[PDB]
Amino acid sequence: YEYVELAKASLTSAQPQHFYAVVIDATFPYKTNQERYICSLKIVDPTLYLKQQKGAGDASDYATLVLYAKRFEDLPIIHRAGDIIRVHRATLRLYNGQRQFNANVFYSSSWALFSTDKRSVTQEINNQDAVSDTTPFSFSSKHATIEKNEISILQNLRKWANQYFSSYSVISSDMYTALNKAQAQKGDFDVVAKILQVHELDEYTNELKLKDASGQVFYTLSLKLKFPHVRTGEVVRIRSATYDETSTQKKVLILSHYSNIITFIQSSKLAKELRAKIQDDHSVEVASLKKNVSLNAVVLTEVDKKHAALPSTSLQDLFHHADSDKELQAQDTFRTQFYVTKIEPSDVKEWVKGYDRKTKKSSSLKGASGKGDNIFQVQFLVKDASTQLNNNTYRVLLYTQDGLGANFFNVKADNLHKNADARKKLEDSAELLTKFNSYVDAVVERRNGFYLIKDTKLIY
Amino acid sequence: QQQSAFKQLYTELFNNEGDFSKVSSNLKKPLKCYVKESYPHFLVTDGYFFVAPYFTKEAVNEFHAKFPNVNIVDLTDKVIVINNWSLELRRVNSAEVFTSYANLEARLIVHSFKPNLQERLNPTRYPVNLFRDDEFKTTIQHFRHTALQAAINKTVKGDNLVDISKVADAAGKKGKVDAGIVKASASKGDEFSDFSFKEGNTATLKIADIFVQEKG
DNA sequence: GGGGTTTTGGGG
DNA sequence: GGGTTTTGCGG
DNA sequence: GGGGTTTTGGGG
Ligand SMILES: [Cl-]
Ligand code: NA
Ligand code: NA
Ligand code: NA
Ligand code: NA
Repeated sequence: YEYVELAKASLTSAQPQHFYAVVIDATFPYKTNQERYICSLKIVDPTLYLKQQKGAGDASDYATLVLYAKRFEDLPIIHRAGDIIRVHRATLRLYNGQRQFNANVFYSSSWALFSTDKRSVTQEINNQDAVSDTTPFSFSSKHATIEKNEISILQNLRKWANQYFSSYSVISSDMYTALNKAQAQKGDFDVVAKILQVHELDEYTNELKLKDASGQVFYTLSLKLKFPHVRTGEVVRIRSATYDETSTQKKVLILSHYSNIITFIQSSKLAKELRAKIQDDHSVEVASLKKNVSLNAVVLTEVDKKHAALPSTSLQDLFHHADSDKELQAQDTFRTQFYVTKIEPSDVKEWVKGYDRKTKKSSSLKGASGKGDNIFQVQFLVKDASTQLNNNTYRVLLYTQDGLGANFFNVKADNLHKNADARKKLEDSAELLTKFNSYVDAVVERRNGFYLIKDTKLIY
Repeated sequence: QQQSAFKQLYTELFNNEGDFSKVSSNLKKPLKCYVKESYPHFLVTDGYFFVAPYFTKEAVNEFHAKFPNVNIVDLTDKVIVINNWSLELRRVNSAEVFTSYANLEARLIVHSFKPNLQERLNPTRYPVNLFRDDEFKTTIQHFRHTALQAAINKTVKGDNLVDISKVADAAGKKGKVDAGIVKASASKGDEFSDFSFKEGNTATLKIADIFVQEKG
């Protein structure tokens, strides 16, 4: 096998050619008819990656790759831009002025993907390790072979990819539309924004809260199975999106079966600048707290910074598998998300009780301070996406006698029968928590079969 | 102002506890819609979303009569006009019916629909499942949440708070997490079903029986 | 044998 | 090829 | 022609 550079590939031979290249864009593998699937991507290399700079504006130049197949599983799923793909037996031709490489995988063509970063997206999601730097994390056909002479190619192109992504935007301004101008587009368009929030809408759907450099916020649904790599705080490029005119309560983007959500390799200059430039926005949330019925979800809390790198656990596992699953048994501290259906005790004034540390008993303060230290003894009845359909509600406690969850309400424990200020603040919070579309993101600690909230605080 | 007639109709129905009478009257006018599919699933659009109409045994017998030279299962890419229709909420298994969500579905009962054969309709956006729309899924979640909150506040009583001694001072204490599980309602099975709206009931026809009725 | 492809009958 | 399937909540 | 396969020389 001989590998040719993108710009040097023959346009006349019309013979099968092979090459290595960096993927900067790609559609998701999609079906076109009762037998064909396609995946169109944009590729670059040391000989083709930027337009004639002078009046080009530093726009990116690229070649296009079109893979054909009879089965979905025979096409590459590009989750991250910047990775490398090796193709075998591709025919080159000019399509509307650009170098178009066509490869029929259902016949004799094949592809192989190599992680430019230490790990592939899937490997990062599973906290795995790479077999080797010359091992493809995915490929077409039952076999993929790498020769000794390829190592230098792959290793060099990798070095080039990082230099390329760290020096240029790669995804230039001409390759996407600003969110505050999305409504002006006739058809579909591309986006480049930071994921401000990943809200689990249902058993199979994530609702991404996006915000781009224009300051505009948008929401879009992202199937869990299709895009399992979405993460809050990360920057992604969305291939093919449309403005939803039928949504008046919130700005929504519509995606198609061919639409794709792509992240950037660690060295991405664009992603790096956007992660810092674009900052969290709570304007939508703050505005919803004034509505009787908000169609926009509101995460009322924030977990301690130290628990940020902690994966979440659903109520289904927390309450139905925490005593049977080998793994869940080993953990005592968990993070989870849910919405409050009811709060006990009903009387907010009873949320704070007097606690005697010698008898391990608490009591009402409707009869003066002769009971002991003031503590919160609140019992939340919650539910979530994983348990959304069952006839259950789960108990989550906020017992602050030992310090856990003492600052949840941003209101130090006090006699609510006398301190009107504290009572009102807690009464208002009680309304926000039980209101539709209000959710809680918190860290809990398993103690004697119960979960107590800790390192979690309201931000409204 | 809502542009999707189907979305506004279905949303208002859900926001009005399935009470079709309480839904706006200025919306109960004829519905001209493009047919996206006719078999195995009959789906129509309003220029934004697609939904599945449910024909009564009377509806099809009428159609067949007024239009003998026409087959319903072949109305694909054709536009129809529903003059007499209604909306009703029905409990379903969303795992089987894809035109539903959270085991609930708003049905478009078609009593009388005329086929405006060969009428080219203005080019619009690609039709999407209304029951997959963000706002509509949210509207339905609001519905269930309201029913759940009412049922729970009625079922759960007495402030049965976990005794504080069970959590504090429990170094030698061990417990099972299923102790925190509380029944949300007096429901029978394992699925919440304590709703208040009255499930509509109108004998309808499967799109398969009509297929055999036109080409057995 | 059968695809895709063009070899349009025949390699290993 | 900057596109539209059912597997109809990867396609 | 050449794969994977078995058809092990020949179809469409
Ligand atoms: Cl325990
Ligand atoms: Na042959
Ligand atoms: Na041949
Ligand atoms: Na052969
Ligand atoms: Na053979």
